[PDB]
Amino acid sequence: MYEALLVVFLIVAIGLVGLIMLQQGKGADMGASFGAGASATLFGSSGSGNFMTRMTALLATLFFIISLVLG
Amino acid sequence: ATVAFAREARTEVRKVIWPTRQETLHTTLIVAAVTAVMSLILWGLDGILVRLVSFI
Amino acid sequence: GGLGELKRRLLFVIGALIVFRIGSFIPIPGIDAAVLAKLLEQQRGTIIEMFNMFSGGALSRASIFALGIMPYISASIIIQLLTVVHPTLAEIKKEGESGRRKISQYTRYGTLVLAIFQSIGIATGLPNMPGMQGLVINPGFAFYFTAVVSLVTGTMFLMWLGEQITERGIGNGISIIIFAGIVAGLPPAIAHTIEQARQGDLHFLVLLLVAVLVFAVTFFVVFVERGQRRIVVNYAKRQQGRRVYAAQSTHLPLKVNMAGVIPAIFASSIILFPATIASWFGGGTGWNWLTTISLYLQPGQPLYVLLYASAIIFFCFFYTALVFNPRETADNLKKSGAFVPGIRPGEQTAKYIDKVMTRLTLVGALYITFICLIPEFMRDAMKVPFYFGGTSLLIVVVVIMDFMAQVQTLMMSSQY
Repeated sequence: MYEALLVVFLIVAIGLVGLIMLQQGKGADMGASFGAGASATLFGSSGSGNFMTRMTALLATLFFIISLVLG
Repeated sequence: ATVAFAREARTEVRKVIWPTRQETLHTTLIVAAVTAVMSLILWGLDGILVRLVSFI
Repeated sequence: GGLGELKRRLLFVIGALIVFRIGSFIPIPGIDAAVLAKLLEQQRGTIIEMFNMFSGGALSRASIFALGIMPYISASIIIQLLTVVHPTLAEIKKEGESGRRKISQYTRYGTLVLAIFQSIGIATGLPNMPGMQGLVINPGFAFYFTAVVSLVTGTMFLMWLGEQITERGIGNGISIIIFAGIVAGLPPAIAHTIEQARQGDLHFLVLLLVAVLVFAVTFFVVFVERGQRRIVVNYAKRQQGRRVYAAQSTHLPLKVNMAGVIPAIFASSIILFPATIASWFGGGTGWNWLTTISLYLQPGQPLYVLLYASAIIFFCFFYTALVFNPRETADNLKKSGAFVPGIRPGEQTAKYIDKVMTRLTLVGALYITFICLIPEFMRDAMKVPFYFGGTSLLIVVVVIMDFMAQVQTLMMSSQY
């Protein structure tokens, strides 16, 4: 049972890495750059961006549950 | 033997226009306001968070 | 607050801080934070205190973020270093934003690798050194892998939070997260200060003087940051040269600060890096040497204060000189036909701006040095806790001022 949890914990972890690997922040400069940091003039929304957002959020909740069980 | 440029440095400082009193005061009030608000919000947040974990 | 557009962003940021807080209150399985918090009460835990301030207090609780957002900044330092040294990355950087996305990806990947390495070093080295003093879990490969993957997922999710706040909200994610993490420790400090004040352990007058001095430093640095030197130029006559009438800026403003917390965080990482790598060994030869040289640099020691001050000066000067470009300004005045009394347009104008900024940013860095110097001597004399430290105050002030500046900028842009 414990080993089975480690497998699932690994799949979610690696799977989440693959998700953020396909996710890249759109803009001229990175968030580290303080030149702009954000635009309140206009903000667009993508179907693929919102879909992956709901995926990484569900896995984060799942990661939160496992952390409570293992903890 | 290098001539000190500190004299020309302080010369530029004397030419610097300083902001008014009202601007700095109001700005200080804003900073203090944001600080207080964030402080209270985070205090209540981690407070009820601790109270939540303690139940477990 | 009135506008719903900024209200949604505010609720988004605050909510992100809530999620980050809940995630930061979850300790790593198999690790007891009580013995760790008890260990920090000694002098051997004072050296990691400065490193704990940037972790949002999640280091003592042994949360999913061991180093916090620090390895990301350090990764940025390494990326910039390789950019300066290796011309290969420099060529890609000159290929446009398409290469900037590559630098991005390599920066995130570098952050991942650094997260892995640091996770391994920390988790394996310190606890298992005695071993099993602080932790009951046996020094096996299971605990290693678990800690690694956990800290990796934590750092990754933290970076994700940093990207979400930056994208879907105002200001920088790292900035507001670090800010929140720092100001989160202020209320327990104040509460414990008041509770111990009635016990006779702490005088009320001392706390009053501390508060007054804090307000004074606040007002002072606020007065300084908004201070600027304007260059008066009258141009131009003769309206049929297809340049006038302006209907443009009649003066060129020059700011002492950019302003940003980036040089402060970068310098902090640079200075604390040898202190961080030497803090992995508490006993053995590390106690005889590494712990000693770790005591060489301490927030309570004047040497570390001076070194960090010099770091602040260097980083702030370099950053201020890097951000402001006299070339673009001179080209802007050239295309508009601006003629500076005082001058003639060309490379001579760029040398003048550099000459002014050299005498400006210097004394500005001196001011910042003083402001950073005071709270340490105040901490020694008045025995004030470590939450009142100069670095934290500087970070708070810079973050708040810059954020409000961005807000007013967006409000001005949306106006006209």
